Amino acid sequence: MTAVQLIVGLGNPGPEYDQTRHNAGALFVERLAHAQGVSLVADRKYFGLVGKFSHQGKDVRLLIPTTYMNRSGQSVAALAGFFRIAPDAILVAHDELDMPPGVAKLKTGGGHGGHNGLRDIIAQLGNQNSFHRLRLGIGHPGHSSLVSGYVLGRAPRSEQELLDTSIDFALGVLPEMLAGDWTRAMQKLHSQKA
Repeated sequence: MTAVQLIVGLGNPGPEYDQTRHNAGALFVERLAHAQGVSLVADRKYFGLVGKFSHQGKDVRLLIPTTYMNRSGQSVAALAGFFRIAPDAILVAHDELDMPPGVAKLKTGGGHGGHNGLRDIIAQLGNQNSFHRLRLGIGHPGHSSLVSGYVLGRAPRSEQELLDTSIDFALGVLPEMLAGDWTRAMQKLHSQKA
């Protein structure tokens, strides 16, 4: 129905945060960009790294905000606003605590589930939570108090490997995601085991 025009990968900028769990979405987009031979240009006008490629007569943009996670909306709103991109033409890839490593799922609208990145985006878009999300599982520490230190940590090798597998499964369903066919995108994706 509605073709995706923007794909966002969430994460924190800087060496200190590079390769940490909270940067899954960014990793996804980065892998996507490479696979597509798309260059990510540093553009201060959108507060992040921007990329573009064509698909079916339309321009699809890739974005990795270089703001901190809790101010990512500024980045998204900035680009979506400049190109008049509707919230439902937007896919945001992010880390998901509620699913274990190696699992990736799609979802349309809903809560931010406590993810400060998502929360800012909903807010900045004028309380639009209409957009779709690619949820890349990273696991849960076990307790609410440990969550903050857990997402800013680098996962052991076994876990990073499962995440790598899930991102690969996700790229596998790109055709369907780019087209906006979420029902087929979900069926092919959601029946994949790590």
